[PDB]
Amino acid sequence: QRWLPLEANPEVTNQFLKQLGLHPNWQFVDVYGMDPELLSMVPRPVCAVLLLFPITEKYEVFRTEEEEKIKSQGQDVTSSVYFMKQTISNACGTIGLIHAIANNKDKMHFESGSTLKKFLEESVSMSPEERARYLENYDAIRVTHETSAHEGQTEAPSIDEKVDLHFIALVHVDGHLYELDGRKPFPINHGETSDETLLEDAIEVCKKFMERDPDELRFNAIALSAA
Amino acid sequence: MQIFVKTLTGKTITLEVEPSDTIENVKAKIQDKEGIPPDQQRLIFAGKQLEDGRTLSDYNIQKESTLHLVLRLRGG
Amino acid sequence: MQIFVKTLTGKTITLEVEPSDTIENVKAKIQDKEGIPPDQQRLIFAGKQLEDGRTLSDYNIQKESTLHLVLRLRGG
Repeated sequence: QRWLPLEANPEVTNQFLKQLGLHPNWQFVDVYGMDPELLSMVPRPVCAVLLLFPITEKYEVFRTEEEEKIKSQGQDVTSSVYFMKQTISNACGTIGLIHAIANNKDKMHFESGSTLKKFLEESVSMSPEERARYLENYDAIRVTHETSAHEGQTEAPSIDEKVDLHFIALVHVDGHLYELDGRKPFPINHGETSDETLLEDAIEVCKKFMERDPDELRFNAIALSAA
Repeated sequence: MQIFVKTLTGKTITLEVEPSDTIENVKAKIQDKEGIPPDQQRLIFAGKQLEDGRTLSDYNIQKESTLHLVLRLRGG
Repeated sequence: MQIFVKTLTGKTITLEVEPSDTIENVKAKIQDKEGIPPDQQRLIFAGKQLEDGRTLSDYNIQKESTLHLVLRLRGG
């Protein structure tokens, strides 16, 4: 099962959230820079950051040693983190949004018949592997992702094209910063944070992705911001 | 005249342009330096997103003005 | 035959077409009913963007099918 890759674009993701039945008191906005002057321009509060980044060889090198350290050391993941695995190619755009909404659902307001509300209702007690299979089988989100994949200022690529870019979500749960990447076996704990400094703490994790890959410019960050 | 285009990563691209250059021409100049396809580019000036048909002159973009480049890439 | 074209809102545009009409013809019919220029229209069926130069029968689009209209956002 192979989906089309979503454009990193607030007008795409905001319309996608509206089709999933989310009320628009939160809206994605672009993040233009990482220095505090630019960040102090993103409306507050911010409850999630989605980061598009390139899957390079240098990435997957840091990636494999990050995993093995956590397997030995055994990090801090509260059971109240909502985490789901990625088992559909090119589904990372939807999984990122779900990770963003699901870990903030009390701040979220849903509308009549909201398909995301129903999915979170049914998946609240599933395992991360069970949630991956549930997404595979959930027609309403698959259909909505597909029409949303055709939106944007660029044309959708062909479904067979290799994609070397990936979405992840950064959120605050129980006083810690979690990176949620469905390609990994668990959430990644990045240290302490709060609702009031999530944006700056999230962007510091973004900074590390970029400094590990210094010749790459293919990055995009959008912030889920009160509207 | 010189203008500066800043990326999210913090890189600054210095470009030689003229007031008559359309936004599309600027995007072409960025492709020539960084190999980013122009349809993936979005340019920002003073918090405001620019449109393909207009010129630097239309936006009163001066020499040594700073633009922001956000990349409309697709993630999978 | 009748076909339906759903937009982002969920509004339905109902068109009368023949299977031999090209997608370009369909976009023209949408412009006549809705005022949307063809250059901005993307027509989706079975999750696939249709090419202007082919026909509904090329895509096995039968009577009373539902397509989806996406409006390509302008670059800049």
